[PDB]
Amino acid sequence: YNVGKAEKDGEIRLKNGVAMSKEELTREDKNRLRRALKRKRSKA
Amino acid sequence: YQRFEQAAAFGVIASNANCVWIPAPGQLITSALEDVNIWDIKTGDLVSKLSDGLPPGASDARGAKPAECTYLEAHKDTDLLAVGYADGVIKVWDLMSKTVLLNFNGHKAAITLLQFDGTGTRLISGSKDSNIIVWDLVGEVGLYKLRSHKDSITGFWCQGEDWLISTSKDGMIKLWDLKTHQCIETHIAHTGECWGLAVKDDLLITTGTDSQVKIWKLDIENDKMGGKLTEMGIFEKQSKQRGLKIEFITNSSDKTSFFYIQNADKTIETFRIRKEEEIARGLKKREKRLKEKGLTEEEIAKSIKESYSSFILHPFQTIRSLYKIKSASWTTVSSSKLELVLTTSSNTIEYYSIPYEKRDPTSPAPLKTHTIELQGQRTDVRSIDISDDNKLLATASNGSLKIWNIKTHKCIRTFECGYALTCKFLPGGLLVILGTRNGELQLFDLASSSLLDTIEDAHDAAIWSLDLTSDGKRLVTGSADKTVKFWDFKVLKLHHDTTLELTDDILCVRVSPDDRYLAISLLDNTVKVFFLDSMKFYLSLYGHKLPVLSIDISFDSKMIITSSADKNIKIWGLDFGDCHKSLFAHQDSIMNVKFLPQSHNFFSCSKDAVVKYWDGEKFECIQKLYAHQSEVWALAVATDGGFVVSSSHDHSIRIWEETSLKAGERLMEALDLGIAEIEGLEAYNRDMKNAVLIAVNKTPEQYIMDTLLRIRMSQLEDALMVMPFSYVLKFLKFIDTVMQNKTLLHSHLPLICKNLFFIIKFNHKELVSQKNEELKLQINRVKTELRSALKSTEDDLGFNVQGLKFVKQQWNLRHN
Amino acid sequence: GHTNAVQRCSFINKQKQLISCGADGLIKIWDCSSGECLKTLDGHNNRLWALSTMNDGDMIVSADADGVFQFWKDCTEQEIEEEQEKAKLQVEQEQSLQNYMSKGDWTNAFLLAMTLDHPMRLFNVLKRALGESRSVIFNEELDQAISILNDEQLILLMKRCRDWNTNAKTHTIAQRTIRCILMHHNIAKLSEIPGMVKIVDAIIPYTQRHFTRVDNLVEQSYILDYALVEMDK
Repeated sequence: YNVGKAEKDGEIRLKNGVAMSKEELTREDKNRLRRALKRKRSKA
Repeated sequence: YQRFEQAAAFGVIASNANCVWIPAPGQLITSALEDVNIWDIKTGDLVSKLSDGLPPGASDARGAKPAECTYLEAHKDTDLLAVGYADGVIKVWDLMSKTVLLNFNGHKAAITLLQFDGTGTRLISGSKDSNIIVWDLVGEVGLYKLRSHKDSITGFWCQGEDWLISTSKDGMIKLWDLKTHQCIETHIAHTGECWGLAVKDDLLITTGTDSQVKIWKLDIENDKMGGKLTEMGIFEKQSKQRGLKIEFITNSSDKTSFFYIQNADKTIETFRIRKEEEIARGLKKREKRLKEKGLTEEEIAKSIKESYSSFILHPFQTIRSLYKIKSASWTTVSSSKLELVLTTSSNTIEYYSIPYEKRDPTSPAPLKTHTIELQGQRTDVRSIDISDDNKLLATASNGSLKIWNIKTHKCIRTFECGYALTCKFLPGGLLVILGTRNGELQLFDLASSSLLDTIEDAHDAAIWSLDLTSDGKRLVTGSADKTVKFWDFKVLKLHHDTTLELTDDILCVRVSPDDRYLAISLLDNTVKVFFLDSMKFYLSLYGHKLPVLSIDISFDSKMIITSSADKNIKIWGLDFGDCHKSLFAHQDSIMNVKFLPQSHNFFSCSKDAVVKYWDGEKFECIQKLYAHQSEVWALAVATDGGFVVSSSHDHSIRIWEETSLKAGERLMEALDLGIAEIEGLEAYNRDMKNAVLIAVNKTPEQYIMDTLLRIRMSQLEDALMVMPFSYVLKFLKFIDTVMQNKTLLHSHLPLICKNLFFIIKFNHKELVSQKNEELKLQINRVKTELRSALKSTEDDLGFNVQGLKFVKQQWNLRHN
Repeated sequence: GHTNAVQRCSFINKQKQLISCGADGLIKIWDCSSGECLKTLDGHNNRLWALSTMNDGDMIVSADADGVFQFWKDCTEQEIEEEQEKAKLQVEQEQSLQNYMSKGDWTNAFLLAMTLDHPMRLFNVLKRALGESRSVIFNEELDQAISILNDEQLILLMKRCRDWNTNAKTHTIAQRTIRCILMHHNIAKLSEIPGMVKIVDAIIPYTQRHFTRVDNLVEQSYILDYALVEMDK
């Protein structure tokens, strides 16, 4: 078994093993996560 | 070149902000775009005007439009005024000294609400960025930020230091604990936005988007984890539009309470809080009526709950104004009458008095006692002009023509007219002629202060343009009926002379200063030049993507400028009609372009609120003038060229006048600070029987622990080798103190194991040689708690792997 | 948008909408202003010749050629209220959850985090609840809270415990929660829960890895014992 994508559409699950529901995240946490994803897709 | 600077600004009575009333009907403080006006209601004259400084057009002046005032709050006792701007800046103003005392910058958007505390030492601000910040006036710092709301802060209530209730555009009502800086309660006030909030003792009223208005009781000391705010009942106001502001006022003599719900429409609805004895009297009566009707007691109880709101509240009276209302405020409460002051979106101040006796008012409608209207115009100015003497400025707007003194800035005369589109003085400065949208031509006399003549059938459509020859005897009028008509002035009345019928609608007509050319702009993106003497077609100018909106001809009749809705200024030569240059001047449609007299330099104004100064020979922009908040509709240049007057959509007439450590070393420093404190406390405690740590607010063990965590693991092993042996004994003492804190031990148990074993391994030889008995006890101790913590984790791991294995066995047995 | 001939068409909601029936048996509610199919009602298996509306379409009756009536009742107002009440409840739970964590009421905050499905908050509740116990598994109250969990909550909780276990920095919280579940539930019942076994498939290999580690750390800890005997000499 290996940690993959979040099964629910409202949650972010990282390969680190930490799950993050979008509801609980602050606006500041969501912004940096979005920018982090933007960096990941850019190099991809 | 010379610089143009804003000499004066006038024509605004109340901008898009609230109004603050101060007792002496007393004075009123209203916003005028970037400046604040103080009016005297009785006289209707401007008392003082607050301007920070830095007039637009100066070199030191900023390069963007100034921030407009959005909210005004004045602490009556301390004689301070707080002003919030559209950029999120709060400026505390000394009303007596008329100067800025403090400047706060903590909001990223426009300020929606300001509120002094009762004592006047702390200021609370809410902004469109959804943050509430509490400022310390004495300390000139932001104490803390309240960041739960997800939209603009519409309203909030804080009458005590302990608690704060806040409303936002996301539809939530939130109770704050000012001592913990946290939100305790959250309820959905309305299905959409929530716009109003007023609190009186336990009673609390909020308004949503629709006509529904909710009632809540505020039991602050409930302390159940819920129910500090409980909804009681819903009452529907007459106005279906959103309710913006709610305000309570109490009559000291009779203890009666009144409030209004300022609507987005032209209505203010006032209400009355029934006294308890009235509620008890009514409750008994309505019970009798329902009981007589044969209803059951349970039904009667439910009905009372359904009609609960009606018991406390009584619709008192509704104020109707001719214009949409921007803000309102209670002025005076008395047994005889109740008074309100409001500002409209159409640039005026209105004062209303409500005489009443007992439950109901005496008069069917409120009494409009005072109004401030003379120094402004209700609708935006569509055209302006300057008299040949450069003393009178005529500003034509929809429904009124007003005339000003450029020196005193005071309107001299007002004339009622139609939807005026173009105005121009006749020579001598004693007459004005208007072109209305209805096709009417109106002529006015200043000395008579009345209209001389009206031509109802001057044109079949809007008279978009109108111009005069240099002699002043001939008038050229262009209209949307696709005709140019020439008129003569004979002793004064206007006589039709000729008609020139063109192929499309006419937007601008200009006559050359030498009276030789006549330039006409058409809706087909072309400008046609005629010979005025013979009316023979001469040239046609092509090159504009969109229709030409303004035309002007140089003083020597060589160049002609055309500005269009395609954002381009094109300079042409009248000799052959060739385009000398096309300038991408503005970011929106360019409405007016004028030559400076006796020079080829010209001005340009556009819908993007910018007035630009250009060089007609070098084709370069000399100066950008950022003063208007919205579209600039009209522009005018003095005959001398000394000043330029511009009027905008914001009701303002502005006059421009010509003037490091590495890993291991950080650990060594951390050990010195932490263990110096630990040893100091140990020595202090034995006898009884720092700045860095206090700033970070961490116990010495945690301060060292955090330093260990930050060290990257690839650097960690090499960082520990650099440490001397003297710091190793310090390290062992730190591990010993950590062992007492079981919470800290297990949180970072693997890390302490890796570090502790590496230290012992690297310098085992020196450790054993030391004959310190105290060190022996530490290692004996550090061993025991280290084993127990490790074994506890291993015991859980060993237990689970066997249990989970057993679960597999039973599922396999039952399913195979 | 109709797959077959349209047999009936009537206006509902005054000018706003239009409802139509077709031989395909499908009743489509359209928006007159935008001309888009807002909803499709499929309760018939044959052509619809008759369609009657009452109270501006608040009640609609359609008769199949087979002889089946469908008495449609408008329920937009009813559905929005259910959403509003659901939304109102969710806002209360969020605020109550935050208050419990700040107060440190981990036993109550645990229940809310499970219902709201907030993993980070659930991890913090369990992590810091464990920290206090350091100073049976978690607490007498919180163990009871875990015990009363139903099958759906257990599967969700074990999924989190599975993911936390993979990371060596967070496995400790996972092991104790699993230990609490095994110690406060019928093991027979846990097996029957569908999908529980596949979740338990993933936990065991990582648990063995964590067990091989830590055990080595116990071996390394005996360097201290060798230090003490040398000092005794």
